Amino acid sequence: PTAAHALLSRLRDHGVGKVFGVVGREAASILFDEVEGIDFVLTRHEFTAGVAADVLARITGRPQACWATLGPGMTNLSTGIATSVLDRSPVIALAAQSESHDIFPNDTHQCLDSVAIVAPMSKYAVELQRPHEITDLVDSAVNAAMTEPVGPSFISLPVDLLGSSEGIDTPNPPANTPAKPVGVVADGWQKAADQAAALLAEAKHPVLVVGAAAIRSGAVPAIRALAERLNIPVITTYIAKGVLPVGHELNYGAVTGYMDGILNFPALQTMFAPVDLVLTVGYDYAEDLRPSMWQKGIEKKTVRISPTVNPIPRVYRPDVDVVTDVLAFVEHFETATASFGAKQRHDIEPLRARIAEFLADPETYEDGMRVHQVIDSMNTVMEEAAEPGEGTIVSDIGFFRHYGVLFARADQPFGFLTSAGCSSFGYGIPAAIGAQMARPDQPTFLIAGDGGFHSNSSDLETIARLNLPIVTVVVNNDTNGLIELYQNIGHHRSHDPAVKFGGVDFVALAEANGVDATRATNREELLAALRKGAELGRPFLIEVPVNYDFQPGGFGALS
Amino acid sequence: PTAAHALLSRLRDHGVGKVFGVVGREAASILFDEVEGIDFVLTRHEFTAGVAADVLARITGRPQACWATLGPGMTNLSTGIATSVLDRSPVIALAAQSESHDIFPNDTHQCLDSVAIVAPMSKYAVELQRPHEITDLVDSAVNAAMTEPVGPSFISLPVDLLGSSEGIDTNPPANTPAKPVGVVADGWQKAADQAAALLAEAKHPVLVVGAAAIRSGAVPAIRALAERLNIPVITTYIAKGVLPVGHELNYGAVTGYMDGILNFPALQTMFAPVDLVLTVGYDYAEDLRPSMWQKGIEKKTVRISPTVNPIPRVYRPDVDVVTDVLAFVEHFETATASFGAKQRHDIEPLRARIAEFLADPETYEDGMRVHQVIDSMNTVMEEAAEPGEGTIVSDIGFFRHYGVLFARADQPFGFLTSAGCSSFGYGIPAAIGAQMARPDQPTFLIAGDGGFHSNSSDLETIARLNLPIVTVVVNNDTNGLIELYQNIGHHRSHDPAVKFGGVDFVALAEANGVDATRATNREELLAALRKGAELGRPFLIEVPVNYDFQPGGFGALS
Amino acid sequence: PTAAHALLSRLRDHGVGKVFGVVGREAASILFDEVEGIDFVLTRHEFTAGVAADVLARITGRPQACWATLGPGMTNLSTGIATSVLDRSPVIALAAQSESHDIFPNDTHQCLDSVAIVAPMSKYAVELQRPHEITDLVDSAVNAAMTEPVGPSFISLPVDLLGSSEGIDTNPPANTPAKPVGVVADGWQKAADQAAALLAEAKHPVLVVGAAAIRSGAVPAIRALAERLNIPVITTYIAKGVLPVGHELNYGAVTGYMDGILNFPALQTMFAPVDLVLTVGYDYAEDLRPSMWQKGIEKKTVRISPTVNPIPRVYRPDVDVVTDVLAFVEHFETATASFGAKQRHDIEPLRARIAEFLADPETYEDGMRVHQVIDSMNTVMEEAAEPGEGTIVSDIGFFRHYGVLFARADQPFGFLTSAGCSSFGYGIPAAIGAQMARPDQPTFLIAGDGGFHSNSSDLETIARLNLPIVTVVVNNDTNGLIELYQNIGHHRSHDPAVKFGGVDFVALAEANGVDATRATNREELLAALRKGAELGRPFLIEVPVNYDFQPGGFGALS
Ligand SMILES: Cc1ncc(C[n+]2csc(CCOP(=O)(O)OP(=O)(O)O)c2C)c(N)n1
Ligand SMILES: Cc1ncc(C[n+]2csc(CCOP(=O)(O)OP(=O)(O)O)c2C)c(N)n1
Ligand SMILES: Cc1ncc(C[n+]2csc(CCOP(=O)(O)OP(=O)(O)O)c2C)c(N)n1
Ligand SMILES: [Mg+2]
Ligand SMILES: [Mg+2]
Ligand SMILES: [Mg+2]
Repeated sequence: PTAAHALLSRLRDHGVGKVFGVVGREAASILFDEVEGIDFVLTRHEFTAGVAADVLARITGRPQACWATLGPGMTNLSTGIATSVLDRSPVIALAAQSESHDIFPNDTHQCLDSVAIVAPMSKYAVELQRPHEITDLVDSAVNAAMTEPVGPSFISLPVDLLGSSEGIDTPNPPANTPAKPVGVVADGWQKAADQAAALLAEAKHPVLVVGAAAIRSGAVPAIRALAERLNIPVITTYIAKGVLPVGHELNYGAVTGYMDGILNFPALQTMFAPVDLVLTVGYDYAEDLRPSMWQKGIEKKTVRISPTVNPIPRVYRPDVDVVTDVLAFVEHFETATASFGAKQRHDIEPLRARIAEFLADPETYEDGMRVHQVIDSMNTVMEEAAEPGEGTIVSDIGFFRHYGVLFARADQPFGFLTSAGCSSFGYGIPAAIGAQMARPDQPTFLIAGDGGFHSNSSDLETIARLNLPIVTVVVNNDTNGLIELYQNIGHHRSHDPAVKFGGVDFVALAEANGVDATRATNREELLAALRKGAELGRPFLIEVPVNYDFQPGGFGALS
Repeated sequence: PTAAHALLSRLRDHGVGKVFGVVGREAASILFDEVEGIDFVLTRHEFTAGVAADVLARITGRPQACWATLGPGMTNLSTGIATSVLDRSPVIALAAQSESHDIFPNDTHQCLDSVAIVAPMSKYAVELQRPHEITDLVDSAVNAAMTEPVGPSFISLPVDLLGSSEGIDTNPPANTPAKPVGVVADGWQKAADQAAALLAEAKHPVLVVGAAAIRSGAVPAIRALAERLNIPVITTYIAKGVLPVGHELNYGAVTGYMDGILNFPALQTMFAPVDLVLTVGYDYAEDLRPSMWQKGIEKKTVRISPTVNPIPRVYRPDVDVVTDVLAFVEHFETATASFGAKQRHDIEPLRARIAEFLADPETYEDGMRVHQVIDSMNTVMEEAAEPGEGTIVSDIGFFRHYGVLFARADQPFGFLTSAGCSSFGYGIPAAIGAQMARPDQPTFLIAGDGGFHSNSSDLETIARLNLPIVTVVVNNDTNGLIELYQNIGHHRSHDPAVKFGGVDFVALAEANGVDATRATNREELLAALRKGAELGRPFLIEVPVNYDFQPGGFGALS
Repeated sequence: PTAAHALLSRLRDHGVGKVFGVVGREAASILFDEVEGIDFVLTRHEFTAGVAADVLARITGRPQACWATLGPGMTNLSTGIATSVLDRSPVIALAAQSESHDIFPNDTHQCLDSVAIVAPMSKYAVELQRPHEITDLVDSAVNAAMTEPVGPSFISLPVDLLGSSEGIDTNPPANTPAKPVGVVADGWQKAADQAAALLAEAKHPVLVVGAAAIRSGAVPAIRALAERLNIPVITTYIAKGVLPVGHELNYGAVTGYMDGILNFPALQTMFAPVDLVLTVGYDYAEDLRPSMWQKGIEKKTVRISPTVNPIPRVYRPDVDVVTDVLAFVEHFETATASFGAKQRHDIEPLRARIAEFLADPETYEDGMRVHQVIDSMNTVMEEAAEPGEGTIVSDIGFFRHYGVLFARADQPFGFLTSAGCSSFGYGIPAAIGAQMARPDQPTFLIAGDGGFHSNSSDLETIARLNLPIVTVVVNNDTNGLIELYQNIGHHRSHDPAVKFGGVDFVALAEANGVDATRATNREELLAALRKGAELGRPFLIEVPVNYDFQPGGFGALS
């Protein structure tokens, strides 16, 4: 009865029922059957394990766990750890290490200084030294992971100590996992909130810019009630899409710095130009809705609300800074503004018309489909297949992703899932895995570009093996298209050796992995393939040839 | 004319003609056409780029370069960096970073503290701060990389500084070291003479040769020493081929798994009567450990390395000679010029056991056995290669230790695998690097289903570059090595940690534009190997295998 | 108009009027007259600068600043930074660095990797890279220093950039937090309520109060709670004085040395019948550890802190309230509003014992006893000081623990010592900081010969600033605490590790321009103290002492 047992048992005390990973030779010390109610989920690559855990933690709000072996195991996991640190999710990352008496980093076979490597990108990082302490290390790891900004905690596990029963006896203390993320709270935040209320009092066209920390705080219903009473528009970051329902009159959409260039439309100006008060509710610069994006048209005042002290005063100096829990802010604000009447909201119908026009695009293109037509087809079938307020569209990283941000349906919080802070290509499959496990009876669609999908396509076999009924659409232009865009922005020409691929047949790729698939080259074929996939009761992949036709000169907002 | 040009131009001065990588949004600052003579090689994942650079550097003995974007780019590359630090290769690893005025690690979009992450696994790690200094940073990175123990140097490149011409005026000589700079102790000559005196007294000495001897350029000299004094040469995994196949002093490679695989007292046969072990170019990371040769009688040891001993807790040689390996061997030649040849000890029972595995004529109900697969590969490699040429590459897994024991190596680095880092997925990138380094030689890759599929997407890269690599994927629907360890530790398995469903590697290969076939016995496999070797295009062969391992024979692993 | 001006002007925006330090060659880039309202305070050693800033910050509750040159300036300062990080104090530590283009750690003259060295002992550590950004770096430094656990932030300043005006134009509000930003867990009110229920069922609860309680502004509220429900108050070292001297609920301070010093079961008396320990503002660094209150019957514990518990291996409170201390007390007042007062437990045998030490009328054959020294200081402090005023500061050593038990404190931080870091030499800088923070109050310092002499040169600083600190040096020609530990460990002494020759601290003080005198008994000490306190100038009193300690009485020190 060993530290491996005490580890798994403590994870389970904190609510963990899955460990995602790839096990190495430390399997001599840990089987993963030692504790009832916690199971191992084997992936093809450690990145997939880390991202699956991150996303399951995002949707559940609870700590999750991933696992890798020593040396290159841990480095592979680290892109998953980086996802969690920048996207903000409470993940406990565990990795084996050389036997304790034999830890000579860069000299012992497969021995790296794991704590030193991972500490700069984590909330907490430690190496196990005395077997019975694994219980308290897991606790301190959860404590740090569950403190805003939420993130991963790392424990390195020498194989000998993992397999040792020394000092381990037969009654664990309470787990005490925080109910929601712990935050910081400034003395005088109430006064700061009252000052925000006095700015709202004077403002003609205020907006709420809502980030993910608002969702983690459990402040979505309260934010919606505030917005509906006062008629304040809600604009979101990528992953706060769906904090209001599709079709809500105050759902002004998500912002991406790519939107003007993709739409050939003055979208940032339409969204922000007449606004005089910006309330960034749960603001986090990592989500990449930056101040320069809303600094359009008239002079604005700003209110920051966050459970963290402002880490970027060089970039964002709010007029009023409210450092407190988002939900506590909103409840205090409701009281302070109870007597206020509703604003006249500003008009963004021209932007909505442009977006709708992209989605309805009936044209046939000689090349492949256009990504907006692809997403419109996914929206239609997602709306049919999901219960109201259910379903998840997942997006990998690429140019197409920002079409996702503009165009994808999101009918609940995290109804559109992508990596905002880290943005590693290959995110899509592990995120779909985590989303489908978190929402076992909801339809899960994934969209991925060819570049990023193939960076991590081997975990198609994991999808087959777990029998997760994800429907994947691969938009293929034999290019790292986003990168060709940047080549042209910077130098007004391409260089193919740095962005171009040959042909991959993703349909046949999927089927090699035991996932049924098909090709679709227009709206009719794509709708039929999506409807088949959604009813299949099994995973399904759809390859769609696309092209972009981008305007390099239209992307000045990215600077 | 920017820091992007000055960077590429400086890599070029140091002999670099290729940069492997995946380019991100730093493409706005660097195109990779700025300098004639340097081409970008685009991979599917940054790990492949790092490993291909590592292997190219190992075979050429010259610094090579790899490239990633900021954030997750850099962390993906880091497994490649880890490969180069533990396997010892001079790689210049480069990665973009957020704009300089906007570097707030873990707060800015995609922004990680790259230097802090990479420093503990590199020789040198720095962030560019003033554009014109990129030239001297590349020089300092080459310097630290080409100092033993050789390894990767890292430079982080803010996108704005990378695309800037501030302070760049329109170059000093490069002075690239021809071989790695080494550590030399005062009095190493005296230590070398004490080593000669132990050799005089010893009846059955052995030379245990590591890759550092190859880097030093000491292969012919070691061979002439060994031949004159009749001293057996035993190698690490990648020092296989320092003697030709069939040379009588070629006593084979060592691996900790050899007794369990052979079901034979192989370490005791190799080492029991030996009274003096000379570890020439010793490196613990290669995983030929002291406990493996400490069989039978007590032995004296001589360590020879261009580094100070980092592991006195594990290895305390009787004589420690800290110097360049070639310098040691030339001094030792003089000190031993008058010695009589030794009576070398007998390992024929081990040789017969290995030969018997290679000639195994049984048909199993399962699939093939891995020793039969490699026998077939050795046969075809000998047909297709000129003498002293050809590379067999191995990915990581249980099958890899069969490669150590059984795979043909007819030159230095004729059998390539990752000994220090041993990341699964190594195979494809290592075969790419190997084939580019030896453009007219046959390159065969053996990989397991577990590791192969961890990095199988760069099959497309092989098709795109049209490198005629022949890959054999030995598939048991399992992380086999790991099931073995489950059984060593607990005398049973647990499938959810090691078992996969079916992957059709034949169809996977063809999805990527690589012709492929399935082979289930020797006849089919020999034909597929011969078709692939003469194809003039990449080819893949999936072979079903099983291991049927005996957990109790693997005590040397602890 | 330069980054030096911008740095000082921004410190001034955050309320800073003094910068303590030693200036090196960066004086070519900063004079310290660029901004009216900020004066430089030159010390003899950088440790003194850091501690003075630390103590000024503790008493004022506002961020303070210290300064050192590159290289050894910065390493000398770092013991001050460590003081601030372990004692919890908001200090902005500033150190110069080599010119930016010439930063090569361990190669350039006086060039150390300052940020890497200080980062592990600070809230925030950064190197200036673009002159105009010094404004936002100061803000980020203040932000991180004024977040619990409060501590120091470090900015390294390359001398070229410090002296550059590039990008500085001729200003946003500073927004300095009035009290520390704290961590608050969702549900803390439910945990508070669960603590109220424990209080209801408890017969003998106690409040154990640490310094975080004082930073929160929670002293009046804690006093009102304790008096209404008749709950005794026990303190850490620097939380002495949260109740006036004489108050019936003032159960004194705890030190792990108290049993050995008093030769009495003091911890047993304090805690044996207690059934509920509320550690209000708990911080393990202060060194009141759970093993100290774990005496007699089983106890339940409530932790209240504006931090998540960093030490669950050592302390697992039955109820953990993570919130601001004042907020806790105010919610706790409400939940317990209708509760009946408790019967407080009896510790008169401990009070009687402490009072016995203070009144000890014997004149000993060798030196005075430290309890007699402190009794004398207490008597004169009470005469010299207005009610609720005065500070006694203690350096580190065996005598310091007599300070903890015996020294009078009639206000919060009326007894100051370093509880977290406990560097010897602390006394002088702490008294400088204390006297400057309380310019019209008497400030007495007690230090031992070992610690005092470790930092005695800053006597010149006290003379130069004309701060009327009265210092008492208790001299036994020994690092006495350490001789204690030699005996605890091995039951004997080893003099080469602990014994000094004679130092005439009277003559040493007068060499620095500070009047002084020797006192060897109560009469002489009282006369010297009363003179010192009315002198209007610094004064130093040397007292010979001895301990005659009993090694077996100190088992609580585990
Ligand atoms: C690990 C990693 N390396 C590099 C990048 C830069 N990058 C972002 S997305 C992407 C893929 C873009 O190609 P694709 O998925 O096909 O989408 P497309 O732009 O063609 O629409 C790349 C290379 C990245 N995001 N992550
Ligand atoms: C990055 C990384 N993660 C985990 C491991 C542990 N490990 C080593 S080899 C290997 C693959 C073993 O399976 P396979 O390639 O099929 O070879 P087999 O043992 O079945 O012959 C694994 C998972 C590893 N080497 N590298
Ligand atoms: C910087 C530092 N080094 C060493 C110590 C260990 N130590 C603590 S106090 C102290 C001084 C003890 O001597 P003294 O000041 O004369 O007081 P005494 O114990 O004699 O009463 C020493 C050496 C320390 N506290 N700080
Ligand atoms: Mg693409
Ligand atoms: Mg296998
Ligand atoms: Mg003393």
